Amino acid sequence: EPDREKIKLLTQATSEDGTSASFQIVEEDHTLGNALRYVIMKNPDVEFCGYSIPHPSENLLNIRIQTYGETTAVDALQKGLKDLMDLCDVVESKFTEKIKSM
Amino acid sequence: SNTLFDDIFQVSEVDPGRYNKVCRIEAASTTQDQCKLTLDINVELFPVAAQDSLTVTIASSLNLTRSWRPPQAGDRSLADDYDYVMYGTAYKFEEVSKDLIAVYYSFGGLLMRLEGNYRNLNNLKQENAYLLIRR
Amino acid sequence: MIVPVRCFSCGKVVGDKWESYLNLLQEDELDEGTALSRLGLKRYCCRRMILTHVDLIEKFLRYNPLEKR
Amino acid sequence: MEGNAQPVNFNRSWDHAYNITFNNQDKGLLPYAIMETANEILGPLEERLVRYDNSGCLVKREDLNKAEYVDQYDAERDFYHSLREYINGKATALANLRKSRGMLGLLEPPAKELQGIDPDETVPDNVKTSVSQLYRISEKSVRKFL
Amino acid sequence: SNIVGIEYNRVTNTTSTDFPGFSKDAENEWNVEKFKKDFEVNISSLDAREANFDLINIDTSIANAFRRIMISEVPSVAAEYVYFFNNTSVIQDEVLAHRIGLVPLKVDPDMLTWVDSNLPDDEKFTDENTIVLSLNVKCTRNPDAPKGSTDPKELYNNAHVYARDLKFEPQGRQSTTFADCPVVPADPDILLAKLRPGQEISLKAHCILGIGGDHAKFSPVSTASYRLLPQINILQPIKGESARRFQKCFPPGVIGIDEGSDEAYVKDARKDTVSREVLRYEEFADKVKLGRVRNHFIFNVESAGAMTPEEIFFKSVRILKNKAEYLKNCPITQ
Amino acid sequence: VKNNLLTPKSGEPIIAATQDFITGSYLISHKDSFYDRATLTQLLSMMSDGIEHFDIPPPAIMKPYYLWTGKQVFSLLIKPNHNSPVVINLDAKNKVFVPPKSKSLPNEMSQNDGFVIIRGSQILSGVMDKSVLGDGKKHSVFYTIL
Ligand SMILES: [Zn+2]
Repeated sequence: EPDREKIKLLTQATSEDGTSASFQIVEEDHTLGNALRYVIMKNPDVEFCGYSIPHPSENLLNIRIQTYGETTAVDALQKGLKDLMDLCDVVESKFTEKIKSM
Repeated sequence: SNTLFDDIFQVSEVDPGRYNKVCRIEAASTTQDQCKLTLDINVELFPVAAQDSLTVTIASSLNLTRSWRPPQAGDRSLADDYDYVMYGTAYKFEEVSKDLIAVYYSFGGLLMRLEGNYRNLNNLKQENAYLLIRR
Repeated sequence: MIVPVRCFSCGKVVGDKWESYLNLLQEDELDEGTALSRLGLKRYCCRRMILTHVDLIEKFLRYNPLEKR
Repeated sequence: MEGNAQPVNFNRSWDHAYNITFNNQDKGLLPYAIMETANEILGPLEERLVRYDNSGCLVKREDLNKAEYVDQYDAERDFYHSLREYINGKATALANLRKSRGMLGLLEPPAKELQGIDPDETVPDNVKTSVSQLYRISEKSVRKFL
Repeated sequence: SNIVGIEYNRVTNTTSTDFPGFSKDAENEWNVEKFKKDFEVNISSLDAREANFDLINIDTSIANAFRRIMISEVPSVAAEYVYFFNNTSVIQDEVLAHRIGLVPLKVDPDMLTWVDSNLPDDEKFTDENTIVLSLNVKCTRNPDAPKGSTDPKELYNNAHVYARDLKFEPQGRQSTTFADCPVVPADPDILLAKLRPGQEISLKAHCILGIGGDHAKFSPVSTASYRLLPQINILQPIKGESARRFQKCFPPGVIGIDEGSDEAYVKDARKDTVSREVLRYEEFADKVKLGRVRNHFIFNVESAGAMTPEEIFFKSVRILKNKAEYLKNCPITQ
Repeated sequence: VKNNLLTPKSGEPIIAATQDFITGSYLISHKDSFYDRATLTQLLSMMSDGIEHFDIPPPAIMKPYYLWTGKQVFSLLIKPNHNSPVVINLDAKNKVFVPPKSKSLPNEMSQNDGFVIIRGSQILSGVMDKSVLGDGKKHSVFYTIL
């Protein structure tokens, strides 16, 4: 049932303690990479958040998150996704309130 | 304590030629006649005008993973009472004449030539250093 | 040979403005620059769709093979 | 070839050797020490290139540079001579600035007493540190360059 | 600052600078309460085919994500397969099929199911995932025609095959689900083909739903775009005839002249398309400064007629949220 | 391709930066190019496809904001982290070199960043152009690395 092919942790690029990691995401492009970069970069514990599309022919996205020693990169990625969900919920609520107002 | 050099300079000219954010200023030391300074400064962050006095100091550390971590907010450093702090490497000590040497610093591509008697520039040791400038 | 259904650049449907454009130039005697503005074509990418269109369908239909010419 | 019709670029190699062997705790070398290190490295290389005449016997020292005794090893000898001349130029610059700072320029090897050099007549804080700043050629640097 | 400055030769301060690590203060940490307090939406116009609304105090990445999702990720219904019976037109079959696929259809995408591609063609199309449109046009010479007429609409009967000729054929339960909302093209005046006597078109189009990234015919927006709010700062007063010249450097409704002091002032910077004409003249140097607010976006979403633009924007926000949720729920494989 | 980076006509590089790569490198290394940490990190992920590990150096400007110069970006391009063994030192002139005001001043004190100096792996002066990243010159970065 769970999608094991969606997001992968590239072992050849990660760190021993999990502080630095690189994730490969399938069927994604700039429209999520840029938002994840902006949200994760707002985490005080993250010093390196950056995404790349290695080839336009491949629907693929590599995102690298390197942190300090307080939190791992997986926790940073999960927190960034949760904060992106919260941002979308806030935008949705404000938009529907303004549509219902007028 | 960590201050290798400290002197007050008077700016004689500003050359903004072919550039929109970085200006090459030339300054003469008021206290010492021999010391002169040629420095590249981001003019947008630190606006410099002609005939403006400014204090220049060179320090080894601002204290009173391997990637760089910012200092925590609320700590006390030498940068608190300065307006423009730069980080760079000394890569060249040369001689102009007797009793007069020139030191070259590069703060990631922005240059500084500091010329003066080797008695005053005895503390520069060809290493990484902070350049603190105050108006 | 016939007017495109959609503007190439943005995607606005300009295929339904051709007959109205021809009517505006023929009947109302408006200039070409005002007829385009009257049809809602503000972006220049849509304006060049029916300002540069060569209607070759009428010339090709002169040689119909299923009816004497 | 990495130079202007030369097998090696001397300036870039010297800068590379100085940078990759940089150490602020390493004591600098006097010019005669630099020349001695260069001679120790380059001696057996040009001493194995013995010059033979056309007959097949050794050539006397008084006529080593004659035209009729030119061999196929003259390029290597010229390269070694140029390398020694470059190292001697660096040592000469160091000796000249040592002379300019009111010190003894030991371009030539000193006498046999070897009781120490510049112990007290040279001011420690003022003029040792200056010549240490402007030129500090270590044994590791010259060995790596060679 | 948050003002993208506009100069005569370059554009300055274009990158967002709200994150810890930009300064020693370590501020602008992500707080959902601060974002909820600061974010604003202002609707300026809401028609059936066009919406104009300002998003205030939001980052550029999220607005660009909304734009990209509206363009290429919001599904809509367009013709995908065309089956031809006796296409006698001078227009080729491929061209006619492409034109029919390019028309917009007024179908709510929520009423259709995605088509499973790996299924065989015998059972790929069901009544829940396919809309069948029938076209049948024959052109005959008009007997009761004017003697000296040259118009093709009077010499012939069906010389123009339009988009409104695409009749809707219900299949199965679509006879009940599509009872109150029949399938019609959003632009019935689209000129699909031209005919002459003896020529005939007869075809059946199977229409499915897809995303705009696969093909541009599935994009539900004519254009979805944003522009930053312009900002004109008059640093020193501009008086007299020069003020009139200062009025001619901008669109007419942008900058006006006060009756009392006879000095120019900005009246409506929204109308100011940035043509930067005022920076050409040396007299207005060190008197006017132009910029754009970096966190003030003016979305102008024009729909293709399938559904309302506000629904498109809401679906884009929902799609971004669902992407984030799906990535959050997925396990990470080594 | 890796073993044929130099033409045998003169030994100069032939596989190097071309048009639209020299211009982008010049605009990155231009003196008024200052990047914050977000832009720096994005650029570093852009050159490595989100694979390589990058050790962020301390910024060139610290008090008003934290800004990195594009020369530091190219220093990271040459040497990403401490595990990388690439340490190259070179001094070279650009295509357009305007000499400094006084002849006693060295070449790095020139206008328009004419002289490029790389020590360790850090770029201390100059802009990257066809003379430093392109073909036809024996003082280029890629030639030194090779
Ligand atoms: Zn258009």
